[PDB]
Amino acid sequence: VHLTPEEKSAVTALWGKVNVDEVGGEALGRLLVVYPWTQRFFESFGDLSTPDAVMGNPKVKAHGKKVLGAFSDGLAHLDNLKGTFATLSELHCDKLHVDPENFRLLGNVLVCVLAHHFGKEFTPPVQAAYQKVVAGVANALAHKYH
Amino acid sequence: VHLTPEEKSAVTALWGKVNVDEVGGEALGRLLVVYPWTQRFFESFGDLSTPDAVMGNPKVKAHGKKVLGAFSDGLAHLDNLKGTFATLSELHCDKLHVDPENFRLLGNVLVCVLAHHFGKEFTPPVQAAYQKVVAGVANALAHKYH
Amino acid sequence: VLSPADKTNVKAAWGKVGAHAGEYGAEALERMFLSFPTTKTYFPHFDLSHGSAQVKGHGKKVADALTNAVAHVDDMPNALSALSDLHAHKLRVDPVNFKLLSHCLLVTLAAHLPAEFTPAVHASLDKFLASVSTVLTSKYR
Amino acid sequence: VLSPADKTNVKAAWGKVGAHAGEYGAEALERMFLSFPTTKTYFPHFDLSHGSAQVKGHGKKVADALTNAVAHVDDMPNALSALSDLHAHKLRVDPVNFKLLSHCLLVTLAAHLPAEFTPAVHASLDKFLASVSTVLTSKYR
Ligand code: HEM
Ligand code: HEM
Ligand code: HEM
Ligand code: HEM
Repeated sequence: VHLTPEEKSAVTALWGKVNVDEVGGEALGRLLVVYPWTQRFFESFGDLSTPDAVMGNPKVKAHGKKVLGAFSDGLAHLDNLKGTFATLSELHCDKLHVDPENFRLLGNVLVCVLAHHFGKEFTPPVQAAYQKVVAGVANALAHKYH
Repeated sequence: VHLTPEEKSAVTALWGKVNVDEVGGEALGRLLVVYPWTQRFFESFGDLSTPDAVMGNPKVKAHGKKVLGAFSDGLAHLDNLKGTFATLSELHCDKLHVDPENFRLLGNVLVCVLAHHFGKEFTPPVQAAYQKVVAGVANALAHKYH
Repeated sequence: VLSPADKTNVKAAWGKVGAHAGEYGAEALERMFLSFPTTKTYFPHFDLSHGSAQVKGHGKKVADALTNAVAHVDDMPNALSALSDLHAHKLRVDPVNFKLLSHCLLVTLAAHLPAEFTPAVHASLDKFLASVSTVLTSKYR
Repeated sequence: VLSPADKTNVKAAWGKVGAHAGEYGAEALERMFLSFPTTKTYFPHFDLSHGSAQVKGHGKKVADALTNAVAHVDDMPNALSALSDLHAHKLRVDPVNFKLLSHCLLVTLAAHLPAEFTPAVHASLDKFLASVSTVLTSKYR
């Protein structure tokens, strides 16, 4: 992913305001609620029977932290997403067999969560820059499929 | 794309029976009929208003011949599809902006045409081998998106 | 969304299928498991070998469900409500898998009924299976 | 297929758009054209600049069309038939573009209606827009 310096600056500045403890869980939780089939990959996570149960599930919040961490790792090295996500790609593709459309879905759920949190600050140009990032992350995660 | 020796033999045996003057046009024509938005990319081809018009359109038949030729070339270069299809990938992705799901659709329409023409010969193991091939071709065409 | 002509094409084509419905359903499942091995993960306890009586029995259930859907093409959500709950609520089948089985059903029909599998009928059948898929992947209780 | 809860959620959430229909629809279009520049190909003679009055006017039409869809949510193909013929028959819009606009509509609603955009309502709105998209990309006359 190549961002302009202006786009990287915009993305980096916003990400500095993203709650490390919560936003990943909100995004993972909404993935599970909005696209219910994704729950099949999280049998061991306990109660996912209702939207409230999903969003309050401690394991969803904890796993979401790891997911956000990976996006964070992507942001730190936009010129080497494939290298950064190589192990994760092996896991999600070769071991778990997650259909790669779902990678796109999670990226877009994250974008919705950023818009929700930041309101008017999440301008169309800021979104456009984040869309480059989440597409890059999804492509890197799906690398073992390509 | 890796094929077992048994798969390679079966793929080659079936392809030798393909009518190279017709099958590409049948595949391209059925794409245009079954997935009608794909017609937008072929506005200059004349009458596409009915299934009969599409299937009998000389430009559809002529262009299908080129498409089949690309599949035929791919069969001889299964270990280097990203290389072989680099020029075509730049055309379809960077110039034409064809969404890559359509590459998957065309490959599967081709599989349906082979099933139509060869019936009992198109066994489930033969299909499985061809699915590996058309997935490889779609992936190579989509490379500029990856 | 199916056109009036689509519904007629589907009814005529599936009618020609007739008593082979079960055999074709089994063949489509076999084609899916072989061509798209990830789909086997939904049947972890199944005998999935070639000629499996279990796969043959399941193919008949799939075909009979499609026959029901054809008979209720104007009212598929109501007709398929139990099956939707099974696939979308209980089994949580990823929607990509319905595209894979739908394709294998078309391949099976093309291989067995080449005269019937015209471009128009191909188009209508693809739309019909997409519509069925949308119902089975939806939770609407 | 929408559940009764989905329809309730959509009616309530979309109902808050009101006189902001043009504004929100225009913002969603602007988000789409900027984030996914390939979509601009469908509007070759439009002024697609930031703050364009033409995009503002088009945003109002899209939003009003969604209001129409809500008011006919149980019978959408008949209510949107003109829009289906435009988008599917005349313009031949690739279905992927509807996923892109739908996403940008969700982003716009999330940015403007923080209290409404709960996980449950998010889910219902996504299904609703997917349903509208299926109608607009189908040929069913
Ligand atoms: C698209 C961006 C995604 C990112 C950045 C991401 C990131 C991660 C990370 C960091 C882990 C932990 C790896 C480890 O502990 O070694 C993980 C595990 C996992 N991911 Fe994702 N993921 C993504 C998409 C998805 C999707 C869409 C699904 C399913 C629909 C999924 C299913 C799983 C599962 C099942 C695990 C293992 C959970 C367990 O430990 O039981 N991932 N992912
Ligand atoms: C998936 C397998 C596909 C293969 C193997 C393939 C192959 C080809 C080939 C060999 C050409 C001619 C290139 C040249 O003349 O330099 C071509 C051109 C073209 N392709 Fe495809 N293609 C595929 C998929 C698609 C799809 C799905 C579309 C969607 C509409 C598409 C749209 C076009 C167009 C518009 C042209 C140019 C036609 C013209 O000259 O006006 N292709 N393709
Ligand atoms: C045209 C699409 C489909 C139709 C008409 C269909 C129909 C059916 C029917 C009739 C049953 C039997 C339910 C019962 O009698 O209790 C069933 C069960 C099942 N289906 Fe499907 N199905 C479709 C797509 C799929 C797909 C794509 C998958 C996964 C790849 C899938 C996975 C399953 C599983 C795991 C079961 C339960 C098997 C068991 O007994 O353990 N289905 N389906
Ligand atoms: C929720 C989805 C959508 C809705 C509700 C919608 C609604 C509308 C409406 C109400 C109109 C004006 C109809 C008229 O003038 O009578 C229109 C026109 C149009 N739409 Fe959409 N649309 C949607 C998705 C899309 C998408 C995804 C695209 C392409 C990316 C698209 C491309 C167009 C074009 C090119 C026009 C005609 C513009 C012109 O030349 O005047 N639409 N749409």
